Amino acid sequence: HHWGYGKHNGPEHWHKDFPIAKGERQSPVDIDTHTAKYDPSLKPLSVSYDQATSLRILNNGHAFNVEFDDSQDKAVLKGGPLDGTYRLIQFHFHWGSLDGQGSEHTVDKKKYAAELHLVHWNTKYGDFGKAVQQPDGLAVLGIFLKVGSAKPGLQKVVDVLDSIKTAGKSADFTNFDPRGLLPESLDYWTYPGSLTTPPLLECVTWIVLKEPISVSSEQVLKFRKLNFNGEGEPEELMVDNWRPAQPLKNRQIKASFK
Ligand code: NA
Ligand SMILES: [Zn+2]
Repeated sequence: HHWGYGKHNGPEHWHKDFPIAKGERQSPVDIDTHTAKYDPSLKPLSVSYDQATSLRILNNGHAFNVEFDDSQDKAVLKGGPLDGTYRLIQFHFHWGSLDGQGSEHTVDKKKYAAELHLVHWNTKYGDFGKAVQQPDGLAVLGIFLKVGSAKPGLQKVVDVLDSIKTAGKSADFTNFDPRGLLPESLDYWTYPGSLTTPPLLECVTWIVLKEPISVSSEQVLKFRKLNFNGEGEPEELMVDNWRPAQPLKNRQIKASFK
């Protein structure tokens, strides 16, 4: 694709091809913890990932996605601010060239080393492509990563990255359990927003968990060895694939906790 994260095609340029970049409900945002409203009517999240079927891991030239079979209700998210059942389709990460940046959301302007996004679509719309056209079509669970102790359940992902180093490469990736990526607590903030890459559509209920997971310096190092380019093209390392925080405008971030 033409868009990317460089000097000449990065996020400050995206509005020329995708004018919704300057819309009213863009993501990510900074979560101001003292302005977020505790909402006692928000229900706990329900994460049902015991029957998840992972299929494939793909380098798509802007991140790597782990893709799941979403042809039945096997890995679903319900409850929280959601109405209805949302099926998991893929997860991916955003990360930095250094440990002090890489997350898309920030918490009181604090950046984390990386951010995991688990993407799910509302089954009332029948397929993902239809879901992205609706204001309640997607729910994305956002999880921050800080660098400290290794996360054992991430290691299977980092070990296959060698096989998808360049854009367009894919590998079989079966029997991966995404429960190994969740923090202990499911307390969260939620707001209405958008996809953070083109097409930047405003169809996302974001659910960002308060508790980060920790990963080791060696694990995040391995993300930084991937490439934005295709095989046999000049090497450009896949780092800093995050969009900066956007204006909150007329939105209220709600918290499930006090
Ligand atoms: Na994608
Ligand atoms: Zn993302």
